[PDB]
Amino acid sequence: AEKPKLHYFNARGRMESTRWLLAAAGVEFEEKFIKSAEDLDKLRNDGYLMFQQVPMVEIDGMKLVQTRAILNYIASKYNLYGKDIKERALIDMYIEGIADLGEMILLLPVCPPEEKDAKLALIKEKIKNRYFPAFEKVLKSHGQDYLVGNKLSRADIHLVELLYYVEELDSSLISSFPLLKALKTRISNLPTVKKFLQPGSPRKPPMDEKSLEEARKIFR
Amino acid sequence: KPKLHYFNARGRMESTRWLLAAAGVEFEEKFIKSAEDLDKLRNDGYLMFQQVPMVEIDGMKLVQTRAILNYIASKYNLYGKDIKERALIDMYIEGIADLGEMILLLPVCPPEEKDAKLALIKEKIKNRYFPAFEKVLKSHGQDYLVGNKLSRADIHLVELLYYVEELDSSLISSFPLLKALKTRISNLPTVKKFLQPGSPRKPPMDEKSLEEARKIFR
Ligand SMILES: N[C@@H](CCC(=O)N[C@@H](CS[C@H](CC=O)c1ccccc1)C(=O)NCC(=O)O)C(=O)O
Ligand SMILES: N[C@@H](CCC(=O)N[C@@H](CS[C@H](CC=O)c1ccccc1)C(=O)NCC(=O)O)C(=O)O
Repeated sequence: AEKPKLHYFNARGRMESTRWLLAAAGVEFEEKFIKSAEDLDKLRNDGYLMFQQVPMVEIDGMKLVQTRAILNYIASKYNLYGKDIKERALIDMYIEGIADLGEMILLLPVCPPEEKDAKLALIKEKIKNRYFPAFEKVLKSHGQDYLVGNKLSRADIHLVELLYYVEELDSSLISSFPLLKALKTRISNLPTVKKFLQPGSPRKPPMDEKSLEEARKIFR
Repeated sequence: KPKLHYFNARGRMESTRWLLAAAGVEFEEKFIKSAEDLDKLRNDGYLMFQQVPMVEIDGMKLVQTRAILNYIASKYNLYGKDIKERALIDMYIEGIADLGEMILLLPVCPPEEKDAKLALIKEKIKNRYFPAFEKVLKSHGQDYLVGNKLSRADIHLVELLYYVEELDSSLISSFPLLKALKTRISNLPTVKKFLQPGSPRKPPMDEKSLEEARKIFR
């Protein structure tokens, strides 16, 4: 059979959460890197992109576009999306808050430097007073190793990935949240995630301007 | 019965109203009128992220639009029949939500950006989103987007067609199969009742309602 093909460019961007999720499932995948605006145009003209956008993922006979369609399919296929509809609602509620915070962080580099540290200061405030207490409260509520159902789920994977990006932005932001610290350690120590965290994995670095201008030339 | 917590406007709650109505589910709305009433919900712990939309359903206090919709869609069997059908649906509705998001945020755009944003919305409507969804319908020829059966993808898409009509009734004119889907879904019994006067369906957001919103969300 065929292992899934990730079509993006060589950066975190909107593909990284899927890299984390497939790796944590222990699924091997290939990446076909888009290197120019002409590579993007070839995927368009070939009819591979429903909305002429990437992320695109070739899996199980489909060409899935949209971040949330790809992740939902992968999370369901590998039993990381809860056991029932109610657990799914909890998972979805949790991960969509994570998506909201992950979005602000993702779009820090290509905001006008006129507003960067105004935006960054509000990202930091929402972390300390809104998102980090919300999840710490969830972990305190049940005292189990995983956010939902006492079983590893996509919520745990998505949250811990964001914990890493929060650490990159301000390492002190986690310090008053002991249960988030512990989750971060336990999840990072799962053999699949620990491999993915070790060098030479498909995990991607933070975006420098070198790759920000590459993304500028590919997406115009 | 489900209890919808939002303010008296479309906002991020309308697509839930549409989806519940199409599934023939009666609901109550608890309208927020002040920032005071929003803080009542927050301090009472009802909002996980201190935000609405929030829906009381089946014992839970679900915030996040997509958590609400995904749960209602599965409960009332509008999420397809397997995860490959849910993946087609998800790919479709996320395109819809991308365009819907642009339209939802037009009135709150900075006034100097509004001419450009509206032009862009129309360009993507005409060249990206409507051709994408017409090609789906032309590809299998069926009356519904997925599985030859009604699903949330049809409901979300038709809802968005009404917002495109309000913005520019010419935009759908070159897309015959979208037109026919709009009328077919409009004439489904539960949807036809929702579209009629006096339903919970909300109007476009005028000036008064928009500054009601800013006061509530400080
Ligand atoms: N809802 C969808 C959205 C899909 C989407 O916006 N894809 C984009 C590339 S990501 C972006 C590009 C940089 O400027 C970036 C890359 C790095 C950092 C920040 C942003 C794209 O393909 N743009 C082409 C076009 O819109 O025509 C989904 O979640 O999948
Ligand atoms: N990801 C989440 C987001 C939830 C979300 O952003 N809720 C907001 C109200 S909607 C917005 C408010 C107007 O300024 C509006 C309403 C009408 C028109 C345009 C914008 C809220 O509660 N804001 C309080 C706060 O953030 O402190 C979800 O999709 O569910």
